[PDB]
Amino acid sequence: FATRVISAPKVTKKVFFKISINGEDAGTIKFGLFGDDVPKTAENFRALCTGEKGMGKLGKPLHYKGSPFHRVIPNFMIQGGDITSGNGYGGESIYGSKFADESFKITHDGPGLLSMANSGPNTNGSQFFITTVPCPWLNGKHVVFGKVIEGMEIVKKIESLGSQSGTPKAKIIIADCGEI
Repeated sequence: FATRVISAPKVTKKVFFKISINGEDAGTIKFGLFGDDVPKTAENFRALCTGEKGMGKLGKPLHYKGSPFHRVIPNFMIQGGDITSGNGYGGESIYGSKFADESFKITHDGPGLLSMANSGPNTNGSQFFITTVPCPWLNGKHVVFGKVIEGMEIVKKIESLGSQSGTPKAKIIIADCGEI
């Protein structure tokens, strides 16, 4: 017996980041994941939040805890999730290697969307970005899989610490993370 009329992917799992900036607590971002529509991508992100898969194949934890927001661009997006080298050139999915683009059905229509960073077709790992504006030119190239449901103010604060090139002007860390 259906009862809702939703104009968006349904949120099926909720996760969070606790953010530190230059070593100080900056608040919590909460995310809703679109697990009915992109389950493999949603499940990857969820498991990296909890750390429950333990160690990956590259000698590093399959866990977002401690990873930085390494590229931060005002009026575009903020990007993080390098859990291997922790500097923006690495990352690892829970599936053992990069994984395929699951679906491009969900587009970059607005700010606050969670989407996979990549290095071309079918190269999803752990790195992600959060949009701060509509990014339609990224449609068909990046898999959207969730959205900010609380703490968009924190995303905007992070965004304000970036630069046009993306080099951050502060050290922004996922100090803790998990599933709600």
